[PDB]
Amino acid sequence: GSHMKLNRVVVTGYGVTSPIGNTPEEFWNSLATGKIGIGGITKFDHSDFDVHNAAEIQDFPFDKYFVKKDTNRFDNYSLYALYAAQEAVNHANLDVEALNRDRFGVIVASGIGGIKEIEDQVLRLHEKGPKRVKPMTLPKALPNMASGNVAMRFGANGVCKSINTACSSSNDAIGDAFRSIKFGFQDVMLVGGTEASITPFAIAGFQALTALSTTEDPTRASIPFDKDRNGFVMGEGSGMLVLESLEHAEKRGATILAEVVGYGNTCDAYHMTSPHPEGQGAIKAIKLALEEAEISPEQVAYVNAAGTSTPANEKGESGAIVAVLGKEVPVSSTKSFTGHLLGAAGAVEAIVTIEAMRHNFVPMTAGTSEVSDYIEANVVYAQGLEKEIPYAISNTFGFGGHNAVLAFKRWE
Amino acid sequence: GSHMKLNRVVVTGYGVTSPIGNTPEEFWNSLATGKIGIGGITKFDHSDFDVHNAAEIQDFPFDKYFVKKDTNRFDNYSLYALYAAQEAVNHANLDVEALNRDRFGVIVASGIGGIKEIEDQVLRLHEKGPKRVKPMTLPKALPNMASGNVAMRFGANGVCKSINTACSSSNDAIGDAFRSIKFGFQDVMLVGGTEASITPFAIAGFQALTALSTTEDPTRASIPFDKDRNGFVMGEGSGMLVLESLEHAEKRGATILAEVVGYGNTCDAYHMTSPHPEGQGAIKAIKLALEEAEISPEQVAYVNAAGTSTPANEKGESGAIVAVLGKEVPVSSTKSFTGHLLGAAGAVEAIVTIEAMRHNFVPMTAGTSEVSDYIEANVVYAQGLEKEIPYAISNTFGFGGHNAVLAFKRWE
Ligand SMILES: [Mg+2]
Ligand SMILES: [Mg+2]
Ligand SMILES: [Mg+2]
Ligand SMILES: [Mg+2]
Repeated sequence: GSHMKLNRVVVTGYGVTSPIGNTPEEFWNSLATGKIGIGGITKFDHSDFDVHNAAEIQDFPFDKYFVKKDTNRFDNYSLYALYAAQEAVNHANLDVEALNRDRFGVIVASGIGGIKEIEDQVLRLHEKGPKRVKPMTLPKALPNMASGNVAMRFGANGVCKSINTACSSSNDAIGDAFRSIKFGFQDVMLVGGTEASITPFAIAGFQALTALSTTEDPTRASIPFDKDRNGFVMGEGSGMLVLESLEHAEKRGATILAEVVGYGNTCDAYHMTSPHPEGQGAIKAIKLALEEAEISPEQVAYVNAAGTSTPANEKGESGAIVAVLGKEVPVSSTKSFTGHLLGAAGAVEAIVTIEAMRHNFVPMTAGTSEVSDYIEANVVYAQGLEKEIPYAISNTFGFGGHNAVLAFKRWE
Repeated sequence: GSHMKLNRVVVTGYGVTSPIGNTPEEFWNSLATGKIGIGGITKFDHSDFDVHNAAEIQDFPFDKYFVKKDTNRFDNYSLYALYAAQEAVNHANLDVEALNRDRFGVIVASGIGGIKEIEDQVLRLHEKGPKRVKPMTLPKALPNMASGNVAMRFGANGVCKSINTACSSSNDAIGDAFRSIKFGFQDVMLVGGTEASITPFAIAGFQALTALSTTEDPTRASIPFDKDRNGFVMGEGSGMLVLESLEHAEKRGATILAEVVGYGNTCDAYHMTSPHPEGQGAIKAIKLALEEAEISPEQVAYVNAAGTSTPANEKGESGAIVAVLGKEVPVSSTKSFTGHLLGAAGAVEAIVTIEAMRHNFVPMTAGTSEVSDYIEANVVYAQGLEKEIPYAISNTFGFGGHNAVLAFKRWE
C-alpha cells in the first residue's frame, strides 16, 4: 500500500560479557555495589606504553560454549558476541527452532573487529612472508564476521549485517534492528556489539591520539564529568539483546524486560575526532529519539551518558542534555565501571539502562568526585539514586561526528 | 500515528572512481567497448605472491579536489569516497547549501577501511615502538571515517553510518538509505562504498583463503561463470549515488536517472566463507527485493550478478537466479571489468545497472568464453546485448553468508 503499519518493539532477553561480569546478575551486581572493572593491563607487555590500565575480561567463561579449536575459527571479538548472544537467547527463552527463521535477524556492531588477528598476521606476513599468512585470517578479522557467526549459530536467515560508527556502533545497531521490527521486516532480532581491541596496536593507536587516560591509579583513570578526567579507558566485551515485536513476544508469552521506543541518529559534520563543543548534533539526536518515542523531555527519568571521561566529550554531552532535558534529570556514565567498549558501548549501556528501569535504580558514576565547574547536568556519583525510571535514554558519540540516542520505555 | 506513509526513492546523480574510469562517461565507455581494467599489480612488490593481477586506479584525479596535505588526513579508501561523492553531487546538481541538512544523510559502506594505514602503522609500532604510531592512524584507518568525512565535507547532519557485510556492504548501504528516505526519515542521501585494499596484507589474506585468481593472463584472470574461473580479482575504488525522495527531486526539478524500488537482505547462516551451493538464501533475497518492488519475475529485464569469478559463487548464484527469474533473463557480471571492489562492489554495480537502463544496453561479461556445463543462466558474454531494461536487479554475496539484492526501476 501507500502505507506501512507500525509495530512496538520489546526486549525479551539479553546477554553480556564484560570487565564487571559475565551474567546479568553479576553485571548488575557490580554496578549497584560500585565495583569497577578497571585494572592493570595484563593482555600484553605495556611496560613501554603511556597507558597502564584497561578494563579486561579475565574470567571469560570459555568452556561453557566453546572448545579450544574454536580459536582457529574466531577472534575474541567474535567469541564475546557469540557468548553474549547465546546468554541473551537463553535468557529470552527464545527457542530458535520455534522461530520463523526468515523474520529472525542478527546485527552485531563493532568498531574494529579482530584487530588482534590483523596485527599478528601482518607481522607474520612481514617476518616469514606472504606464504605465511594464516588462511583463516580474514574470516577471523573482518568486522562483519561476528554478524555472520551469530547468525550461523542460531539459524537466523533474516537481516544480517554489522554497522560501524565507532563508539556509536551498537547504539546504531539496536536502532536499525528497532526500525526493522517496527516497520515489520523482521519479528525477532539478535542485536548488540562486541569489541576486543585491548591489543598493543589498538592502544598505541588511541594513545597516539592522546585519547587514552594516562592516570596510573585504576580508580581515578575513568572519571566521567570529573574535573580531573584526562581520557578514556579501553574496555573489552560484548552485549547482546533480543528484540521482538510486541505481537511476537505476547504470542509466545515471553517475559518483556523493557521496550525500545525511539532512535535518533545525526552527524556533527564538524570535528573529525571530537563532538561539537556545544553538542549541536547531539541535541537533535536526542530530540529525534524523543520525537519518535512520542514523549517529552519531562518524562525522561534517566540518561546513561556516553561519558567517555574526556574533556571534550563531557563538555558537549552535558550541554546537549541540559539543553533538551534539563538540569534535573539524573545523568550517569557507566563507562566509569566497564571502561569504553567502543563498538560494544551502546549495547552494554542499553542493558544498564534497561536493568536500571527494572530495579528503579540509577547507577552511579564511579570514581567521579569533583564535577567540572561548567557541567550543569545532574550527574550522579558518590553513590546511586533510587528512582522510578519509566523512560530513559542512552547516548553514544563516536569519532567521525556520529551521534546516536536510544529511548526506552519501562514495561507496563 | 499507527502508520507511516511511504515515499518513492529516486537516483539523481552518481560519481565513481574505478580501474575502468573516473567519470560516468569514461566508466560507461569502458563497459560498452569491452575495455577491462585488470593488469599487473603496481601498488607493491608482488614478486613473492601467488597473485600478480589486480584492478587498480592508476590515474586517480587527485588534484581535482585534493591537496597533498590531505594524505595525512585520509587513507585512499576515504579519498576515493570523497571524490566519488563530490562527482555524484556535481552530477546531481545537488546544491547542499539549498538543503534541509537535517534530512541530508550519508552512508558509506566499506569492508576493511584503511587497511593500508593499519598495516603500515602496525610495522612502525613493532619497528620503532609505541611512541612511533602516528596520531592520525585511527582517524585514517577506522572503517567508519569515510562516512564522517563525506558528511563533514557536505554538511550532511542527517543519518550518518557505515555498514559492513563484506562484498555486500555497499548494496546494504544503498538499501538502508533506500529504506531511510522511503519511511521518510531523510530526504537526500549520499550513499555508496569505497575500498582501497590492494595492499600486501589484503592480498596475502585472500590469497591464503585461496580466493584470489592465480591466472597470470590479466584477460583470463576474472572470468565470471566461465568454466576456467579460479578465483576473484581484487579491484579498488568507490561509487557514490545521490538518492532523494521523488517529492524532493521534483520540488527542485532534479533530473531523475533511475529509481530504487526493492531491497532484499538475508543470511545463508551456513558456510562461513561461501554462499550455499544451492543459493538457498540468495533466492529469498531476490524474492524479497521483488516483493518490495511489487513486480514479478517476468518484469526483470537484467541481472547484474555478483559474479566473483569463483567456482562456488557462480554455481549458487546462477542457481538462485534461474530458480526465481528463469533462464531467459540476461545475466552479466561486470566484475570481469572492474575486478571485485568488495565493500565498493554494490555501489559500482548499481551504477552499471542504472546506466544499463538509461542506455537500453546490457553490458557483457568480459573474458568469459566457455560457461560451465551446470550454469543454466542466460549469461551475456562475447559482446553486449541491446535491450529495453525497465527493471533490473544487482546482487552481492559477502563472506559470512550475507546476501543483498537491489531492485531498480527505469525512470518514466
Ligand atoms: Mg580520565
Ligand atoms: Mg550511553
Ligand atoms: Mg578466475
Ligand atoms: Mg551485482
